[PDB]
Amino acid sequence: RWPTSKI
Amino acid sequence: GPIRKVLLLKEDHEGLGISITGGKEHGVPILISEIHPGQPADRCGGLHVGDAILAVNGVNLRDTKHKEAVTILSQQRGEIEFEVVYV
Repeated sequence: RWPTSKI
Repeated sequence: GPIRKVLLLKEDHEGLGISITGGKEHGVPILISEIHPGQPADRCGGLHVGDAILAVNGVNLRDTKHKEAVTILSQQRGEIEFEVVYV
């Protein structure tokens, strides 16, 4: 439901 | 838990070594969902899955949208100070 970003 | 200040050191050829989720548009903080083994956040020692990132290098992230936080976090270089809290 929430986005995930690899940073 | 207590608010903590954590220092992270990273070269320019690497990322931070974390995955983040959440953001203001979802009604939750910027949250660390992964710490990638051997990358700078892991190596720093003080950042953990479940931590909310409250600020980075004095930039408040408490009311930031997900992609705003990505831009802000990815811009930081070198010696990077995090303010975090585990709830």
